[PDB]
Amino acid sequence: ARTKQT
Amino acid sequence: TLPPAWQPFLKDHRISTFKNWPFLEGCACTPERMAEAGFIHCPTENEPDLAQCFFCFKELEGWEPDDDPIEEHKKHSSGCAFLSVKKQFEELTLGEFLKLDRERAKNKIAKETNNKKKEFEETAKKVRRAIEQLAA
Ligand SMILES: [Zn+2]
Repeated sequence: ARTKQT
Repeated sequence: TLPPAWQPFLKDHRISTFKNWPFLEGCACTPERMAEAGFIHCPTENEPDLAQCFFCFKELEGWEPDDDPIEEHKKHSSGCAFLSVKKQFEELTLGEFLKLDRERAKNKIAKETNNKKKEFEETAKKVRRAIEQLAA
């Protein structure tokens, strides 16, 4: 998955 | 029962936190396999698949059914100490446990700082932009 953004 | 602050150290508590987790039976990132990796489900509006390490506090959205949550954890937060806990919980000692919890409290604080920082840099950008427009 991705590292969270915002 | 077990002191609520200490609850996320429990694989079964972490599992229980997955509520309407989209990736079930056929997937590799199943709630079981996810809690085993230290994640808890903490969904938001814009991010309904948001999951977080209870220990290092790294946050990961955008899960794909084929993702192995362990491998995905070593990737996005290799430094995390829970990743090294070989033992099963009740196999630990209180000494070992309190070491761990201290590190958690430290990572938490570290995380708070880290966010406060982004919040800060966000506000800065707005101020910069404003001043520029005002000079234009
Ligand atoms: Zn972690």
